[PDB]
Amino acid sequence: MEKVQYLTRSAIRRASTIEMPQQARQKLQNLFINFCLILICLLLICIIVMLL
Amino acid sequence: MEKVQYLTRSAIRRASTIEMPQQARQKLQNLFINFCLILICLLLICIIVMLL
Amino acid sequence: MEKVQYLTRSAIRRASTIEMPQQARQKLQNLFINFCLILICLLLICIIVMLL
Amino acid sequence: MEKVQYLTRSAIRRASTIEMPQQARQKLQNLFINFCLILICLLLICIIVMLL
Amino acid sequence: MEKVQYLTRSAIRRASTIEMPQQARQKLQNLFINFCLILICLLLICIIVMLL
Repeated sequence: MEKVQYLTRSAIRRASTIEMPQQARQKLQNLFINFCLILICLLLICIIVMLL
Repeated sequence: MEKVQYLTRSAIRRASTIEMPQQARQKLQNLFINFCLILICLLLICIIVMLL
Repeated sequence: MEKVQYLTRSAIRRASTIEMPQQARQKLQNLFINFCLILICLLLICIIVMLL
Repeated sequence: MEKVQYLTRSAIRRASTIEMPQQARQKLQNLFINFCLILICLLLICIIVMLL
Repeated sequence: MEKVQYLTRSAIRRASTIEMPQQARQKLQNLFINFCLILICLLLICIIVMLL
């Protein structure tokens, strides 16, 4: 191998300044974007409800 | 093989906490983003219509 | 081959419920996102113009 | 080769209806998205400044 | 090798007009998008607070 041990070791070395179960990081970025859009939705609606 | 059986098995094991036909997950993330933009569009327009 | 004929056939089979020249689908997703941002721009500006 | 000449030729053939230095296209899509978010930021702020 | 030296050299040559620690560029694009969504959130909320 060597190539894998070098890649995995490179990550663990540069990721020593993080505290997440990995899955959270990936799921967060994607799920967040989607959630954000939905959030902006309900938001604009609220503003309108106030204008009425 | 072995590499495939390991990858596919790894997914089915970590995806046991989900209930979607796969296609929905992928199509949702992409289609949603696009739909969100359109949604924010009509939204800002509505707000303006109220200000008039 | 076999691998290609299987992949291409898998798409044509699952894409039988679509009606686009392919290029439109790809260009739309990307171009749309970009266009959406621009759209939200001019939108917020319009709202402000009304508040003045 | 043959595979490369076919891929590169396929692009130049389908990209004959474009006028950009390539780098602009890529940098634009990414930089634009980022810029758009910033733009929407200052925008919402402006609206608020008017409400005050 | 040759292929690597050509790729890495091609980047350093086209990236001579930049001043970032690399990691910042990648982390910025992703983290920014996410941050932007959150930003637009608190923004719409502020506007509403003013309408009340």
